[PDB]
Amino acid sequence: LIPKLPFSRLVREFIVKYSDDEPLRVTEGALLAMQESCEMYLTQRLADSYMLTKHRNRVTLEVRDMALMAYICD
Amino acid sequence: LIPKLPFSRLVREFIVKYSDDEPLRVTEGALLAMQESCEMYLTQRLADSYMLTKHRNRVTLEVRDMALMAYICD
Amino acid sequence: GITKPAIRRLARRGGVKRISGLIYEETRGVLKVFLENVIRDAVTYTEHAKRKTVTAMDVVYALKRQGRTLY
Amino acid sequence: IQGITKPAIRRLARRGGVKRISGLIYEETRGVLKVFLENVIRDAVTYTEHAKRKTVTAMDVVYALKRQGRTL
Amino acid sequence: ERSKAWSSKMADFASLEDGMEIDVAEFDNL
Amino acid sequence: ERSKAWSSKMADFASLEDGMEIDVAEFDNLF
Repeated sequence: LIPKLPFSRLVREFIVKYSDDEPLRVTEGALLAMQESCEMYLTQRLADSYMLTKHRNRVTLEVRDMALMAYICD
Repeated sequence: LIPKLPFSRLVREFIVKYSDDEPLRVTEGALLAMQESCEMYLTQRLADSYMLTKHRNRVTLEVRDMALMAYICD
Repeated sequence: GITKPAIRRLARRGGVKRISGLIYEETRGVLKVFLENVIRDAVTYTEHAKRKTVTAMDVVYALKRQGRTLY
Repeated sequence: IQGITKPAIRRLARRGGVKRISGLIYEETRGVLKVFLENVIRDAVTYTEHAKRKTVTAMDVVYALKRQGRTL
Repeated sequence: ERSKAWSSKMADFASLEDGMEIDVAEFDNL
Repeated sequence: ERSKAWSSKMADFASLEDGMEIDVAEFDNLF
């Protein structure tokens, strides 16, 4: 897993950003679920960008593939 | 556009296949809409597979790219 | 499924400059997939609505019930 | 994002089967994370706000994830 | 930019249809 | 398939939650 130390800062940033008027508090389960989701989602999207990498018969993932991925899935 | 002669072949095949006991009558507007949709969708998906082609610095679209496309969007 | 040259004409519309010989068969498969889903959904909606005829609106319902149509 | 652990990016890459990585990748990955998490939190907060509750819950996270479509 | 074009095309499909067919009994005449 | 795995994970998320926080006022205690 990634550490909570820098992760919770970003969760806090965005809770503050999109809560209407009161910062919207948080549960522990919410934090754990967000962390789980983001870890497996980054694993997933890296794997697919590396599939693009493999597709062009090179083994080194680079921003070419990351950007094609961004163009595919917004 | 593609010709109706072989297209309605397939439209009939699949109306019959999923019909639920009565062959399902399929108006002229339905036929035209299906034809339009399939033509522009094939243009689209060919263009995107050719984007994969370009991505690997080759200009000739081949089943390598078609199959990667199949993996991406089922 | 598709003719032979209509595949070429759609490729040339899509900006494809060169094509492999296998492509047509693969392209046909693609078409078979797409239409087969669309008609399915359309028929099913026509079947839910208790009508006897597939319509342009039923085609629209089938297309909209795809999601991956755009990219 | 600023502190999202560099070797943690490496570890997620190695989980995904990525063998070699470019140096630019980390900032791009951070961008990706910001996008994803930002959308998720947005949706979750918005649902918590519609339900007239004060606390984001795991169920609200589930609603936000489900209201994505391109997650798969 | 694709989504706008598809939404236009679908808005077009919202148009007249007529000529109910009995697919096989019709398709001889295609 | 990916979809099955994500749906499993989300079904999992329907679980343990407790420990409401006032994010900053509690994030000091995440070290």
